[PDB]
Amino acid sequence: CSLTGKWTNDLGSNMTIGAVNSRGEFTGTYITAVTKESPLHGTQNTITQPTFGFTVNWKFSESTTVFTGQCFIDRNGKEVLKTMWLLRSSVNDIGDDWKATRVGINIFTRL
Amino acid sequence: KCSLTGKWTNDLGSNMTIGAVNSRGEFTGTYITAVTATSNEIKESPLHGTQNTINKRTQPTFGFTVNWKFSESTTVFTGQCFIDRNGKEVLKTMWLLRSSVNDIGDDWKATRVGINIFTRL
Amino acid sequence: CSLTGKWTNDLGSNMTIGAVNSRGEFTGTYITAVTATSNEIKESPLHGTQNTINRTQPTFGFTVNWKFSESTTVFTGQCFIDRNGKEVLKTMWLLRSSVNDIGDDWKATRVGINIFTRL
Amino acid sequence: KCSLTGKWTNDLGSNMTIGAVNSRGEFTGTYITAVTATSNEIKESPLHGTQNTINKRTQPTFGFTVNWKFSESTTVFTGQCFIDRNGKEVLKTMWLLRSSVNDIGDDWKATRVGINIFTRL
Ligand SMILES: *[C@@H]1O[C@H](CO)[C@@H](O[C@@H]2O[C@H](CO)[C@@H](O)[C@H](O)[C@H]2NC(C)=O)[C@H](O)[C@H]1NC(C)=O
Ligand SMILES: CC1(C)CC(NC(=O)CCCCC[C@@H]2SC[C@@H]3NC(=O)N[C@@H]32)CC(C)(C)N1O
Ligand SMILES: CC1(C)CC(NC(=O)CCCCC[C@@H]2SC[C@@H]3NC(=O)N[C@@H]32)CC(C)(C)N1O
Ligand SMILES: CC1(C)CC(NC(=O)CCCCC[C@@H]2SC[C@@H]3NC(=O)N[C@@H]32)CC(C)(C)N1O
Ligand SMILES: CC1(C)CC(NC(=O)CCCCC[C@@H]2SC[C@@H]3NC(=O)N[C@@H]32)CC(C)(C)N1O
Ligand SMILES: *[C@@H]1O[C@H](CO)[C@@H](O)[C@H](O)[C@H]1NC(C)=O
Ligand SMILES: *[C@@H]1O[C@H](CO)[C@@H](O)[C@H](O)[C@H]1NC(C)=O
Ligand SMILES: *[C@@H]1O[C@H](CO)[C@@H](O)[C@H](O)[C@H]1NC(C)=O
Ligand code: NA
Ligand code: NA
Ligand code: NA
Ligand code: NA
Ligand SMILES: [Zn+2]
Ligand SMILES: [Zn+2]
Ligand SMILES: [Zn+2]
Ligand SMILES: [Zn+2]
Repeated sequence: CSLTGKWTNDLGSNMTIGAVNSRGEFTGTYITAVTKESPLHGTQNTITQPTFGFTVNWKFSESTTVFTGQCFIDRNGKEVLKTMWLLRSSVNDIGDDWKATRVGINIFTRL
Repeated sequence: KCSLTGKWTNDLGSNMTIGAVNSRGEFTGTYITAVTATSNEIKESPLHGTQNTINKRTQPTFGFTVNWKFSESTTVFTGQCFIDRNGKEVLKTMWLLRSSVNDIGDDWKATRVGINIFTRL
Repeated sequence: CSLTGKWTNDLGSNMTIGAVNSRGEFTGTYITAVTATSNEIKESPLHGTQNTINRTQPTFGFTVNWKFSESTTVFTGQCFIDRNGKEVLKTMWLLRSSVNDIGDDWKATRVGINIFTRL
Repeated sequence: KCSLTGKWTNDLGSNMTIGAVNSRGEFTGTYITAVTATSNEIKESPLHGTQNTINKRTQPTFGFTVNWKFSESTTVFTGQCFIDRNGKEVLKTMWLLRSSVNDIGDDWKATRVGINIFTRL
């Protein structure tokens, strides 16, 4: 169960994760189906079914999304990425901060 | 302007140091949490994240991952670099703390959520 | 898309939502299919309200008062209709664990989703 | 010893009043939000929740829904009643704000999250 490869989630978004170095660091591109491509950066815990997390630095909005989850192996043997994300929006005054963070899930399978 | 480069501390007492943010918003840093839950020892862990460059906002959004060096878990933060009314820089963040579970059926319980406020140290 | 009825979620949990009165208030029971405690699962009550402002697909929220654990879970979502006319309860929940000292609060809340269909 | 009955105020400046908590831990009350993002005039809204009764812990957990009367949204709070070193009662809570979207395809963006700290008013 390694994050490298092409992934697709329930919303139809695509994700491509490059190589994961010894420290667990990886890069990739994120193709969002709902709102376009944007780079992503994250690391995977090193110490089989590891936990991971990455940031998606969007290039068509001021927002930032972070994903985190675990690489599982289904009963049938397929790799499944079960993750949750926080989508931070850009507010002007810090008084509007209470409404800036959304939350949700995404399930990825090998594209 | 509010830049993440610097040394920060949050309401739990954890300390965070963020290096330089390059022309694309990518940065790296270390995280020294004040709290834990594992049987192992607390250790300065690396963090990798990015800062939004769209419009070069003076209060941009950001998000980074903390790859813990003593726990099997992973934590992701995201928030906004804010400038107070007095003029002090403050980070308003929310984090997800993914736990490691061997059963994919145990996945429903492997994600904690919380907040964190950061100021310069 | 009324909440009244019996529902089942992706985790295999069942919940029966009684009648929703004029103000949107409703009561019911929740039979969770999963737990990590050592205690035996036990049907627990739920109390929640439904938004009446204006709808075909209203937003709602309800608390589950667990009777076998010291914790508390709250759900909130929207009643949707599919392309095949099927009712779906898309929800997210916050699971509050009981901690000893307020200092241990940071690690007390879990988060997740649950999709419901009529049983 | 830490009961939710009484009038509370949060870090945002909002106020709520929690009536009586019965044997089963059920309770109702009122919530007057201090902030909002709709131009509709903020209108006092009812709330329904329940307190955990297992073991009658001095610091129980709780949750309640707030049925907004001036918006199509719903917010759920869950937390714990604490007694700090000083002796004051505090409510540590996290909330989900479910927005009303038209189609089920917009559902992914209909739930916000945050915290609130309440102290007796
Ligand atoms: C939710 O309800 C369904 C149906 O009412 C339950 O399904 C039954 O589960 C038992 C347990 O193994 C089986 O022996 C029955 O054959 C099932 N019946 C049907 C019609 O499927 C289900 O167990 C309930 N879930 C929980 C957690 O109680
Ligand atoms: C709510 C919304 C639309 C959020 C902001 N969206 C964007 O900027 C588009 C880029 C992010 C969308 C991808 C998310 S990310 C998690 C989820 N998982 C997945 O695969 N796609 C989705 C824009 C503003 C703030 C204006 N509004 O508010
Ligand atoms: C044991 C297990 C599964 C793992 C725990 N991981 C740790 O102990 C590593 C220490 C770093 C975490 C610090 C968090 S990170 C966000 C917040 N902000 C801050 O500064 N500290 C806290 C976690 C849990 C409780 C899930 N359990 O217990
Ligand atoms: C830490 C842990 C394992 C988690 C919590 N476990 C419980 O609360 C007991 C089981 C009842 C909760 C059912 C949830 S609710 C959302 C999800 N959706 C669904 O259908 N079931 C699940 C708290 C404590 C600390 C007791 N334990 O220990
Ligand atoms: C504008 C719209 C569609 C509706 C908004 N609904 C409202 O205006 C109704 C009242 C808001 C409740 C106040 C929250 S509740 C948790 C927190 N604790 C507290 O005391 N206040 C805040 C919501 C948003 C802006 C998301 N969307 O966009
Ligand atoms: C994802 O990849 C598949 C296969 O290449 C393609 O059919 C689909 O259109 C892609 N979706 C997006 C949003 O790029
Ligand atoms: C953070 O730094 C300050 C000053 O350098 C120090 O007093 C404090 O103990 C540090 N906290 C942690 C958790 O390392
Ligand atoms: C909450 O109560 C205080 C106490 O007087 C009051 O000043 C404040 O206006 C109240 N909040 C709102 C939103 O009315
Ligand atoms: Na504003
Ligand atoms: Na298990
Ligand atoms: Na403690
Ligand atoms: Na739409
Ligand atoms: Zn990059
Ligand atoms: Zn690294
Ligand atoms: Zn009850
Ligand atoms: Zn009511």
